[PDB]
Amino acid sequence: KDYAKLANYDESKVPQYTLPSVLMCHDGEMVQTKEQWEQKRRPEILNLFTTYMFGKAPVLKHKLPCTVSRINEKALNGRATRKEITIQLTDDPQGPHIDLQLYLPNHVSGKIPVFLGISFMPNYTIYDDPDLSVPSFRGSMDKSWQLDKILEHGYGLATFCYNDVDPDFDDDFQNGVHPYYYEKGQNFPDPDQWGSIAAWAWGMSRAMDYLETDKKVDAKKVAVIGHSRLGKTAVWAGASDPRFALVISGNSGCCGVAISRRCFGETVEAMNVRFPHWFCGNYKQFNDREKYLPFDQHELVALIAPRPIYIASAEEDNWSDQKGEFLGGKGAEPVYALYGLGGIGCEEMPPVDTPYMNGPIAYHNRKGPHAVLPYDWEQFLRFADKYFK
Amino acid sequence: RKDYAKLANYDESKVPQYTLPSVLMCHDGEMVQTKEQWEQKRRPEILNLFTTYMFGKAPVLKHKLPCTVSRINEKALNGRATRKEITIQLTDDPQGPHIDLQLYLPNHVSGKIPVFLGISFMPNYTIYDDPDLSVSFRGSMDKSWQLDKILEHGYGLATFCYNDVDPDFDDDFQNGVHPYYYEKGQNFPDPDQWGSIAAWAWGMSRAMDYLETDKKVDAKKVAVIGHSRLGKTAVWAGASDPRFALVISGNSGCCGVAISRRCFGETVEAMNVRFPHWFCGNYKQFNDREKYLPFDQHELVALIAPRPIYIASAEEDNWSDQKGEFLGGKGAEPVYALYGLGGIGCEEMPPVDTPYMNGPIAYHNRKGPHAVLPYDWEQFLRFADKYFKN
Ligand SMILES: O=C(O)[C@H]1O[C@H](O)[C@H](O)[C@@H](O)[C@@H]1O
Ligand SMILES: O=C(O)[C@H]1O[C@H](O)[C@H](O)[C@@H](O)[C@@H]1O
Ligand SMILES: [Cl-]
Ligand SMILES: [Cl-]
Ligand SMILES: [Cl-]
Ligand SMILES: [Cl-]
Ligand SMILES: [Cl-]
Ligand SMILES: [Cl-]
Ligand SMILES: [Cl-]
Repeated sequence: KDYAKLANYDESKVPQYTLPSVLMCHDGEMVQTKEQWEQKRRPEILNLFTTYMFGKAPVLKHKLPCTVSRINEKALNGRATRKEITIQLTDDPQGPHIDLQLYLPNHVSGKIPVFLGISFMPNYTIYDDPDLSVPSFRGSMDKSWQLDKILEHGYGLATFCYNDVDPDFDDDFQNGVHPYYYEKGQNFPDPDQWGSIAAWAWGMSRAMDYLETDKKVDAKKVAVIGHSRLGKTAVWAGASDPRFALVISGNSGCCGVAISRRCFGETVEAMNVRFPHWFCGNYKQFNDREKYLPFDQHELVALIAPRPIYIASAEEDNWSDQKGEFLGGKGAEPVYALYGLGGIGCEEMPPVDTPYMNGPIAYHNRKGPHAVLPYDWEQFLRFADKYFK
Repeated sequence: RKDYAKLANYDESKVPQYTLPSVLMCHDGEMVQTKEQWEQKRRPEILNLFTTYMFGKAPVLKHKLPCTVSRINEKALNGRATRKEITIQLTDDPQGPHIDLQLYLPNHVSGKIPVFLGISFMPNYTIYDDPDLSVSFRGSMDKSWQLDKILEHGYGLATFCYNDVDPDFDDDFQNGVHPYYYEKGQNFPDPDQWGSIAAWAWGMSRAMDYLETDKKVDAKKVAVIGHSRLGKTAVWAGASDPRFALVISGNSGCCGVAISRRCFGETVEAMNVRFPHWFCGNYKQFNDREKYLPFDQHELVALIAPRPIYIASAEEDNWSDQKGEFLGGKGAEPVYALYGLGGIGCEEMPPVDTPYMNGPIAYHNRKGPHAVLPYDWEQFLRFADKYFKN
């Protein structure tokens, strides 16, 4: 079945919908204080997303082993320190691990704020760093990481390849991390248990377990960032792991920050049928049934509150539903207001190349294609400066 | 809306290879060898799976609902029967939905009386051509209920129309009992809460709550029976309410007793797309994903063990998957064995008009159309006699 021919790109044809009320508890009590949000409502909304969309991840009692496998304090011609960190994902030392690559700027005062990116490609793609070689070449993804801009801001960048945690293909979860956490008599995750995206976002929490033990890293200023499917991951990492200080959604779109009820471009059915491994088994009940979601994506952004989040759209990325991305941001504003924080700063989706970033929810829709571009990183750094300086 | 009946496989050679989820294997890998392990560990796991992922949780009451005996005719059918109408209030609202239960008990019978509790497609007047009732038309469904045959066996019949509990149409659960059991911040069942079949089945449990207070009824000898969507319902009533002594599945088929993984005739997707109100939210995840079901329908029959179940198929009803219905029964035999009970008594699906009812699981596949006919009732009463008499 082709989902591209079924996509609506006509704003006039978007159906009627009502967002589920972010401030009304299941039992009817209206949240009017941050105390009511923190102690009652937020727990209900986290449980819905964990059970019905992303799936439960293993809850570890103790950290998994990490070893620093190589440091170069003089990387990039002395400008940076590069560390390679191996992060076990199981209590078997021959089981899957993350190869974490961390760049810290040399000669800045104070602990270093770090962007924890998750990447489509191996760590050697992040920068033409001559101390690395490639057995899809060295520095190939420089453009979507902008290491030089990050260093110039006094910030670090830690990345790993998501294929370390779970290969991005539908194999009935017999590769990657999943089979290590099955019970005896279990060949498959329960309907409420992690798919690929929850595994990747859990990966980012194992990366954070390392980063908070790093002397030069400010563990209170670790941002999470990803593009597209790794944008959906970064928002879930941010929502599920409140240690992260700032969330960057790069074109996260459908089942990221975009309102599902709009059914614009990609839909829940297009997503779950083309990528059956991404979300938990339970999520497949919402195929063609966005009406019956017990949440929408504005409540996922609400889980970030009061921490900042940057929503980035691309003007050509109609599949992502740029307007629905903005509206996922807008729908979270009532929760930020509990903390006496303002909103995006406008009522209508703003024009192209016009960032709003003076509130705790930042948004821009930029010219050109589905990507992370230098222009995006310009805006993310400017936003991050407001919190990290 | 795709015409699924056009697209369905009814060719036995094209049934996919599949493995049935093991009924005896607990989630943690422990195998059941004893009835004690079944009752204490495994049965509860399976019941929770079906309640969470297929039918949905129903309200649990702290007290029996209000009811009144509205009418009593101790001289019904020219003195052959006592007829009572019992109005059962399903909610806190007395202007809300009620079960209007009709109970026929044979006169001239001494003991407490065994009772078939049926759920019907149509109102009480359709059950029998009873001359003291008024308007399809009076006794239009007589052939599906055979009250004369039930009374002849010294058994009684209790029925109510399923529309009484929840209307059978997709109105987003804003009518029937559903909206009365919403929290103040809720406009729709949670994904793990009852759809229509679980409400209908809960309706039968409220009927049983009245029946057990009626001094003429033998509360230990109440059979549940339904046909097609009400067969699905009767099997769930029997699995979820252990008070029922005997379960009759009339052509219950897909998401009834038939094996889902055969993907033969009706499929999970055809079911949930055409009848989105029937099963809970969660069950929609299994649309075209039968291999990912954490169970199959042999485990639902297993929830009746050790109590008897009659599985009835029709020769023309290929939509229901008659061999799948046979194999659901076959698949539960390992659980009945823990109780030292036989199986159906044949290994492969028997030919038409060939009943097997010497085990705790009975089966026939009768000639003719999707229905309940006098033939079926003849077999059902012969089976009931084995348990309700000596
Ligand atoms: O990860 C990506 O690049 C994108 O892949 C597909 O286009 C998918 O439908 C999108 O949801 C996703 O954002
Ligand atoms: O209730 C009935 O008569 C039947 O109606 C339809 O055929 C439905 O698809 C069947 O599953 C059901 O058993
Ligand atoms: Cl809606
Ligand atoms: Cl888990
Ligand atoms: Cl490991
Ligand atoms: Cl799944
Ligand atoms: Cl009927
Ligand atoms: Cl009648
Ligand atoms: Cl026996």
